[PDB]
Amino acid sequence: QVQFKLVLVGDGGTGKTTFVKRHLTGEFEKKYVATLGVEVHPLVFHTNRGPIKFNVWDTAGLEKFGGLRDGYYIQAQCAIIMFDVTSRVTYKNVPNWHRDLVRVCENIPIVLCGNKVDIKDRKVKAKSIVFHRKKNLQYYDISAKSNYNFEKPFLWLARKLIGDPNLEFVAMP
Amino acid sequence: PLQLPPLERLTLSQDLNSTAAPHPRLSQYKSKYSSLEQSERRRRLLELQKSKRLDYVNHARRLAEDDWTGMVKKLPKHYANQLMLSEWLIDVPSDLGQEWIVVVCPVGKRALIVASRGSTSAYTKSGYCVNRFSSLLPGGNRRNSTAKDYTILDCIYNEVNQTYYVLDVMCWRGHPFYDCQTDFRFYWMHSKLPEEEGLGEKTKLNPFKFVGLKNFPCTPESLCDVLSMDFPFEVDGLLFYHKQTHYSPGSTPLVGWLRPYMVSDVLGVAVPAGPLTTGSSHSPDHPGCLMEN
Amino acid sequence: HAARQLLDFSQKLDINLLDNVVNCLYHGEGAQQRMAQEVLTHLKEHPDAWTRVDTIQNMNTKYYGLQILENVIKTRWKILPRNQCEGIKKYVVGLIIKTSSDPTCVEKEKVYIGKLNMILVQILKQEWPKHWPTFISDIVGASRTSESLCQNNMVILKLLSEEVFDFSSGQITQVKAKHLKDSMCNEFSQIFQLCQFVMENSQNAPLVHATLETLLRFLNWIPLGYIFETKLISTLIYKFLNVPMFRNVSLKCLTEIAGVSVSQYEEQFETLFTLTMMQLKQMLPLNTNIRLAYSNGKDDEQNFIQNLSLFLCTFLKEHGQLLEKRLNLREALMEALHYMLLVSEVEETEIFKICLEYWNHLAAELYRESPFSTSASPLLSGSQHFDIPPRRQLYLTVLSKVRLLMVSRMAKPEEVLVVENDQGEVVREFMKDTDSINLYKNMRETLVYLTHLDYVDTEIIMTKKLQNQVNGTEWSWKNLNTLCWAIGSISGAMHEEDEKRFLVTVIKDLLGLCEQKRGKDNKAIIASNIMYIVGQYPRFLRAHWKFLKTVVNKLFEFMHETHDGVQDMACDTFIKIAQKCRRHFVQVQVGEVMPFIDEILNNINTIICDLQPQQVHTFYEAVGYMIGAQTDQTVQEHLIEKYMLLPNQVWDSIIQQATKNVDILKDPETVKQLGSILKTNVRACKAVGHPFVIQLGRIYLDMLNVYKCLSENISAAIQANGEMVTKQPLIRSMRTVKRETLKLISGWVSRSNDPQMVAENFVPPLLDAVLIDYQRNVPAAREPEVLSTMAIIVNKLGGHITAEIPQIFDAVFECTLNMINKDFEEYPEHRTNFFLLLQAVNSHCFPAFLAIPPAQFKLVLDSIIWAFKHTMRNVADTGLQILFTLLQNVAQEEAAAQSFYQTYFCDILQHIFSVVTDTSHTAGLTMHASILAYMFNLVEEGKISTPLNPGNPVNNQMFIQDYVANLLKSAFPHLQDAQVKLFVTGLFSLNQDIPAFKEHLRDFLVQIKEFAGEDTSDLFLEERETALRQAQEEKHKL
Ligand SMILES: Nc1nc2c(ncn2[C@@H]2O[C@H](COP(=O)(O)OP(=O)(O)OP(=O)(O)O)[C@@H](O)[C@H]2O)c(=O)[nH]1
Ligand SMILES: [Mg+2]
Repeated sequence: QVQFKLVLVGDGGTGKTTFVKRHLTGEFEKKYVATLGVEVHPLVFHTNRGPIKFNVWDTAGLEKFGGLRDGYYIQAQCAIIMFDVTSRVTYKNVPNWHRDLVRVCENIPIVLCGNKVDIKDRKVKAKSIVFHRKKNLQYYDISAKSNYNFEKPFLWLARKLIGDPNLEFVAMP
Repeated sequence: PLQLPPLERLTLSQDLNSTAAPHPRLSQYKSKYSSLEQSERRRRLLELQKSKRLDYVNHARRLAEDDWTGMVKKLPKHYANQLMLSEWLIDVPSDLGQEWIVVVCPVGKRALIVASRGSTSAYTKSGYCVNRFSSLLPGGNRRNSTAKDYTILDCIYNEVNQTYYVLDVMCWRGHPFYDCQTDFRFYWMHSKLPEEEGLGEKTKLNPFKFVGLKNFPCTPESLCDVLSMDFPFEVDGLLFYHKQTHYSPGSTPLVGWLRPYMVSDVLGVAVPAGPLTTGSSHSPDHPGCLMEN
Repeated sequence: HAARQLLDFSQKLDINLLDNVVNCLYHGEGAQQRMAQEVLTHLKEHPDAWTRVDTIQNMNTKYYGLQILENVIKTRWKILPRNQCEGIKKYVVGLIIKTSSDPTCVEKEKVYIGKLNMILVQILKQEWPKHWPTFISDIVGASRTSESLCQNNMVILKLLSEEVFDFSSGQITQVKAKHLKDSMCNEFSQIFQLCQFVMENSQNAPLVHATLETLLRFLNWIPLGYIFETKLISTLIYKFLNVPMFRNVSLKCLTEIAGVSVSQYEEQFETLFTLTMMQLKQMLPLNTNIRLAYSNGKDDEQNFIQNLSLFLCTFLKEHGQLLEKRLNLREALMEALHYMLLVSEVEETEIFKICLEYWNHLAAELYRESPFSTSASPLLSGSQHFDIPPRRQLYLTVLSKVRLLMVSRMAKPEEVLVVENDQGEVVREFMKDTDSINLYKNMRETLVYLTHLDYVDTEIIMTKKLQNQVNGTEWSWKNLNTLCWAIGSISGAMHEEDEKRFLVTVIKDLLGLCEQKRGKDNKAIIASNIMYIVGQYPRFLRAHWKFLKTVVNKLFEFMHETHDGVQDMACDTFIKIAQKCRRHFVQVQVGEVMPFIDEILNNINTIICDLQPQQVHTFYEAVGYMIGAQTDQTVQEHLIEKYMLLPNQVWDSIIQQATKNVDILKDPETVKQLGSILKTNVRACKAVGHPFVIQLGRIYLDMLNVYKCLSENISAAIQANGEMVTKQPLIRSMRTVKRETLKLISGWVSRSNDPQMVAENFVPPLLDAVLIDYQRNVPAAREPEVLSTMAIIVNKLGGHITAEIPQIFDAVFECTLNMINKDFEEYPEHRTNFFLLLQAVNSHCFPAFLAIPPAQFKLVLDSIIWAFKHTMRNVADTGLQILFTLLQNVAQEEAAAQSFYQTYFCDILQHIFSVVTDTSHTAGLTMHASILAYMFNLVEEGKISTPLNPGNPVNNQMFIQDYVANLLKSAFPHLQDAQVKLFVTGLFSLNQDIPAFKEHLRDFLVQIKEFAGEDTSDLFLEERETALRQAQEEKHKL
């Protein structure tokens, strides 16, 4: 059961860390404590074709807590760009994140995640989210606060990496 | 000049005279297709059908240990539809006064109580868990048998009195009672419930008081006294069990249901109590609790 | 081991650093300290830059070195000694040549190559035109001699193009970018010749593909002439599109060119289109199953389809308007419309979303041409009516296919999400604006458009679909759900009379299907759809009481159904129907002698006896809507009393027992009930509205007593055993009675309609019960919802509560402030809410901020500063909204106005600049600029007092510009006086154009990250200097 390197990027308060925590602990962090640099987090999902491991490189979104920014991406095998539907600014910067990333990783399965769908007053209508189209990225609507489409990003990346369009999570010991 | 769809015949089940719908004497007289007027013959066929082709010993265990690995026909495979349900009492039995019995039911929630592996759970007809808790039923508290000693009860939960009113019993101290005539089942209740330390009282190990529902004869003179009694709860309706019935989950004509008003006009009885059928400004709201402010 | 290697003057090695990097990328917990040291190495400078990149798992270590070098060029380049700059130029160009002429680029990953190239662009950014004049020419010549030194250059240009035209905004100042934009344009022909030459002659694939790629990034800005007045389009279509390993880049280029919003090249577009179509019909035959080609395809045959969606859609949506007028094209257009229909069958949400984007546009474009159906019956002389409008005529048969598409692929309307709330309480949530629901919305809209242009067609499509389920037996749950979803999505799109004929047939046969099908499995799926359909057509129910009656009763029966989901279905429908037919339940219908509600109320228990807790709430909410219809005071009151009779019994019961032993409000079971009773009370209130007051009043006081009982029980438990206790059954249960109590209180005042009566009766008891309780609670025990609950009431009551702000702010303000004044993390909810409250008070009760003493007021305003310094987007924004609003509230009272300016003006100004110059608050950019602009605009007249000591000598406008100039220059001493003076001057000239004001701010944020140095002066005064007065003179001109 081999693993993979997953780089997670986006603006601050996007919910990158919060998203990751939910997966491993099941808990939901209400507080916003910005990540300095990076925090590698191993995640495991059990599929019908053996266990799979993602090394989540939860990077920082803030500019002063940047780190060895573009330096973290090297040797990646898939990525997740994330923005907050409550802040358009975090969607208008997505192009900037996809930029740095592909200049380091020429061809790797990527996913775009619009987080915070649970918050009723959504400032980024779906009609506007079209960036993935011409860059051939996958997209999903997610919420770390409600587990909505919780496992979509990872399920999709698994399909691509294991070259199987029929992989399914099952959670078998 | 309008010809609208017969939505009335839309039905999920083939349950005759279901209590899910109003009496077959209100809607339309001979009602509809999955409704009968003759509860009689079917009763005799079902009681004659009485023999044992089903393994109730193995079922009680599955209920108690949540195991359905597989290893008049079949047993429902989960916590839904384990209760023996009644049809409206239409074909009033000829030998009612000496072969049937009536249990005055309270207003509340029908449930399946399952006490095993040190815990007690109550499910609804729908198999929906409504509460997990500790009880003084054999197998329902943390101080009990981890060696095949479980209990399965058919109850009605009343909120005001925080009491589970035991209506029947299909398994006690690890032994299935399904294969027993209601006659016996009821006796076993009012004989083994009061013989439990404080099963009928509220404590830390037994939050909910389990109280057994009385039953009475269905003789003409008896029904009269029943309809003028006082119960610890507000009356919902009446159940009519045929003394010789085993306990079979789902609908059956061997137990009937009627609301208190329906009795003294379906048989023939008095009608007082239950039959009665369903500077200076202004600031006006007063408190009973009464604390500081 | 520590292995800190900053030791500056130590003749430090490279074999060590080379080890840490390998750990930062491989090891584990070690990487924590590995990253923690390399992030620190960026202190002094980059003398290690040479020794490292020079010395050599090594490229990774060189990449690292490059970042340091990269930073130098973007930071201190301008103040470097000229000779040193040039030293790097050659050091990089050569380093590139070396490794770019390198025999094996890919292994020394394109990563190292790419970063190097990027650094060169980084350098060009800083001098390309002025000090690197021969650059553009040299790289061309170099490309024409070496194929290798050409391929990589095609990458150097692509990066330069992105950095100048695609990502300049924010990272480059406004005027410098224009100078670069020009420089690129003025010398692009030379480079175009190169690309062109390569395309027509170069046999090498990689070089070519990278030239097509560098071309795809050019079509974002290059003068149209190069596209339509050359052979560019012809080259791509004949030469590069037909071959596999180029079909994508080729198409993506064509797509970007097909999206030009111009009206000058009508001819080229026509040929571009018909030329592509030929290639398409040769490549992907018009008779192939595009779905299979996708289902059975890889990351090449799949992208092509997606790119085809984009190309076809983008083009028709733009120049498709002119594909109709011409006649020669009326053939390739049908072929194109055919592709979309095939593509639309691709099982892939993102592709299907693209196609739909077009269809919605088509059916919309033909709806404004004519919203009406064509007059069915032909003319008396047998000819054609012309009833058909000019354009729709061309799409007639394609439209029918699109209707079939919507009816076959209709998306799920509603999205149920089951998730347990922050209590362990399991529930069902309803999404509102997910992408999925948006898909549904668009489908519904397209089919609602098409049904108006020809509803007969729609009904025929749906009748054949429905029949095929019944006996055509293409029967399955998935399809049947889709057909009924589609049917319901068009509700109200027909004439009423047609709808009547439609509905009666549709469900009549579903009512037959449910009988032939055996097993409660199938019958439930069918019954639900029938119940969904009948739920979407209230218009029909409102005209046929008997049917409505029959429906409701059927739902009441289904409410004892034990088959999965049926009970959720039956409740959803019932609340739905009640909402939309509310009036029919409270008024006597023909054939009845008593309003239906009565039957319902005299039977609540027999109906809901088998429902679960939440379903019971949904049921109570449903009847609540009926109650809200009875406008007649007297009767509505009796209805309400009996409506709440069942829940009241439990309440009254629990209450009397609490008036004998208050240890009962500590009982797990009775607390579970108090929760559910309240929850029931909350829903009834949501539907009944104001009139519900008769109920609230009946329990309001005691309910507060128990609330306070629990609130004091919880706080103690915490004070005695720390936060931990909150995380267990009983406490979480007691939290629930509190929260629902608050929901009920705020939930009613919201829909109340007699402010004063509300402020004189239902508000004072809140003080001691909820506020002073919140005060006395231990920090960990205070309910955040208390603040937000109060915020809502201020919004509603407004002026009627302005006199209680003193009493309120006392309890909550200071005590809450001390919970959120240590850092910016702890007690999130308390932060958010607290400021919603402060916002509200300031917004609807400003007078209060004047009543209180200057000492208290100050504490309030400084709290706002505290808000907009937050990194939590929402908290910081609320702070600006408040500050911006507050400034305006001050603009009113002439007297207490000047005082504010004399005391806080500069202080506030300083604080705003404090967060503007911080890289962490870039999302308040607009609000930031707004407030400043307003304050400066105010400076030119308003503030009519002395800010300085002297008096007249310094007009506020002078002291303020100098105060700001001082503050900025003092805070950023690396800036040259010219930089600052320019900035400060733009603050009074751009003071009437927020957008412009913004850019100005964004420019100053660029110059601070860079050491411009008194040396180099590559800014643009005279140019920009006057450019500010072009705006400064628009405020007094028009
Ligand atoms: N309502 C709501 N809030 C969320 C959701 N996801 C995250 N949040 C909140 O938003 C904030 C995001 O915090 P983080 O997960 O640390 O964001 P981040 O992407 O890691 O930020 P950086 O580490 O600086 O890059 C936290 O306060 C979360 O509580 C969500 O799905 N819904
Ligand atoms: Mg993070």
